[PDB]
Amino acid sequence: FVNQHLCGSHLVEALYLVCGERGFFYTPKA
Amino acid sequence: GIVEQCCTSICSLYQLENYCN
Repeated sequence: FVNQHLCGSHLVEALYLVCGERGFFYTPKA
Repeated sequence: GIVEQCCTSICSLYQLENYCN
């Protein structure tokens, strides 16, 4: 599900699902 | 950054994982 264009909430959702209890950082401007 | 790589172009697991803590 990650091998596609992922924008906005869709990208955040993918990071959430892939990263699990690690969490993640979402830095769109940089 | 992540938007250029995953939004404007096709994402990958390798690239997403680089943003996990």
